[PDB]
Formats: sequence, structure tokens, C-alpha cells
Amino acid sequence: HTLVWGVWVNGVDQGDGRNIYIRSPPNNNPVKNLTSPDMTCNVDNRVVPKSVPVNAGDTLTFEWYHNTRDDDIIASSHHGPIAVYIAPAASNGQGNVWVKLFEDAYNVTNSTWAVDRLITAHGQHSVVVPHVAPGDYLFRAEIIALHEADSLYSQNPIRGAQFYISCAQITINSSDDSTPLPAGVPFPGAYTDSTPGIQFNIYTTPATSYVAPPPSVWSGALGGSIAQVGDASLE
Ligand SMILES: OC[C@H]1O[C@@H](O[C@H]2[C@H](O)[C@@H](O)[C@H](O[C@H]3[C@H](O)[C@@H](O)[C@H](O)O[C@@H]3CO)O[C@@H]2CO)[C@H](O)[C@@H](O)[C@@H]1O
Ligand SMILES: *[C@@H]1O[C@H](CO)[C@@H](O)[C@H](O)[C@H]1NC(C)=O
Ligand SMILES: [Cl-]
Ligand SMILES: [Cl-]
Ligand SMILES: [Cl-]
Ligand SMILES: [Cl-]
Ligand SMILES: [Cl-]
Ligand SMILES: [Cl-]
Ligand SMILES: [Cl-]
Ligand SMILES: [Cl-]
Ligand SMILES: [Cl-]
Ligand SMILES: [Cl-]
Ligand SMILES: [Cu+2]
Repeated sequence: HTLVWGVWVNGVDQGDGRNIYIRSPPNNNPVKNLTSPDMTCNVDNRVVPKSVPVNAGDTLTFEWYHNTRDDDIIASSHHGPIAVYIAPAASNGQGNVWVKLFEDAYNVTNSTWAVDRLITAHGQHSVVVPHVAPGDYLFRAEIIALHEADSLYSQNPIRGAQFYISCAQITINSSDDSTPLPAGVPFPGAYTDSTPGIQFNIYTTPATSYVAPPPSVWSGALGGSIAQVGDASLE
């Protein structure tokens, strides 16, 4: 159970974005139904009044939290990967529009899942804004908690992989459009019951065998990291 509080741009806090520039759901409950429209931008997908201005090459940092800002972030039970996707805002996340900018599953040298590292990073993870067409975009941050993912939701609706999905409204202002945005995948639709990474047993299968759900990260993506960039406590 986790939610996005807001974002930072180039290490600068853009302020509380809940229902402002984040299409926030009413609570931190997971989405589990892979076929539901809730997969796109969670359960209250609507236009919110603000969209955060950034330029290509900026660092955009999502900040997550559990109950209050900079708290335990997400229960440490919730081991799993983290991905960020982008689509143009005009799609409203419909269609084959979602392009992967970032993927982190398990780090063998540190022996930590992306979620493990997100807690250490005080809820913060980032992507570098790509050289896509200027315009309005949705950035869809997705955490998959795998602690009940030995079952499939479709088969047993009290279990299954859990998706903590948050869509940020982001306006790319300065960009040369030198890496125009390629074809995307649909959410819902990209993840199905046979998709690698959706059904997995973290308690018996080595984490080093884990493979995250495709698609693979776009070659045009400029980078990203799970790491604290700013200190909320001074805010
Ligand atoms: O059910 C067994 C699993 O529980 C996991 O904990 C979650 C609880 O199941 C869930 O009810 C609780 O939801 C809270 C939420 O955390 C809180 O922020 C919100 O205000 O109220 C919700 C309840 O209405 O979330 C916790 C996770 O934080 C365990 O992590 C898991 O190991 C366990 O097997
Ligand atoms: C999953 O979502 C689909 C599409 O909205 C819906 O028909 C189905 O009823 C959902 N499953 C459950 C258990 O709610
Ligand atoms: Cl949970
Ligand atoms: Cl609810
Ligand atoms: Cl659901
Ligand atoms: Cl709906
Ligand atoms: Cl605005
Ligand atoms: Cl808060
Ligand atoms: Cl960190
Ligand atoms: Cl540029
Ligand atoms: Cl697909
Ligand atoms: Cl980064
Ligand atoms: Cu939870």
C-alpha cells in the first residue's frame, strides 16, 4: 500500500501534487485485475488541474509514501520491481500508447528488490525526460508487489500480483523531438496471466531468476534510478 505524494524536477520539489498534477486514487489499495481499466491510471483516472513543466534531459523524480510523507513508504513485505512508462496525454492512456522508460527488478550485487531500494530512497525514483515531441504527457509509475503473486487474481481474487499505479501529468516544454515517441503497449492489456513476472513465487524461486514483465525499456530512454534526490524533512 503506497501512493505518490508528488514529484521533483532536477532535485527541486514541485510541491504536493495529490489530485493536482497526480491523478490520485482515494487510497493506497492495490489494483489487481489485469483486464480492468483501473490498470491504466488506477481507480480515479481523470484530468487534474495542473501539469508539471519539464524540459528534455531534466530529472523527474516520483516520491511515494504510505500514510504520511516520508514515512515507511511501502511495507517491506511488498518485494517487487518498478517501472515507469510514458504516453501522450491526448490518448488518456488508451490504446497502444505506453512506452517504457525505466525498469528495475532485482539487483544481484546488493541482493535487493527495487521496492527494497525505494524504501531506502525515501520513496524516490527518477527518470530522465526523453527527447520526445513537446506537449502534454502522462508518466505512469508502477510498483508491482509480489508477496501474493504465487496465485493469479484471475483464478483467486483474494491473491495475485499487486499494482500500485500512479499517473502524473507532465508538460515537456523544451525538447528537440530528436527521439520521437515509438509505438507503445496498452494498459490494461500488456500484462496477462502468462506474462513473465506476473505469477512468481518469491519465497521459493531465487530472485535472480525473476524476469520483469515486458515491454523492454525503449532504446531512446535517457536514464533513471531509484535514489533519494531531495530531503522532504527540510520541506
Ligand atoms: O493481508 C496479509 C498481508 O497484509 C499486508 O499488509 C497490508 C494489509 O493487508 C492492508 O490491510 C493494509 O492496508 C492499510 C494501509 O496500509 C493503510 O495505509 C490504510 O490507511 O489502511 C489500510 C487498511 O484499510 O496495508 C498493509 C500493508 O501496508 C502485509 O504487508 C503482508 O505481509 C500480509 O501478508
Ligand atoms: C476484472 O475487470 C473486468 C474488466 O473491467 C471486469 O469485467 C471483471 O468483472 C473484473 N473481475 C472482477 C473479479 O471484478
Ligand atoms: Cl498489501
Ligand atoms: Cl476503496
Ligand atoms: Cl483490482
Ligand atoms: Cl472505471
Ligand atoms: Cl498547469
Ligand atoms: Cl502527508
Ligand atoms: Cl538513496
Ligand atoms: Cl532537447
Ligand atoms: Cl502488449
Ligand atoms: Cl536518474
Ligand atoms: Cu499493500
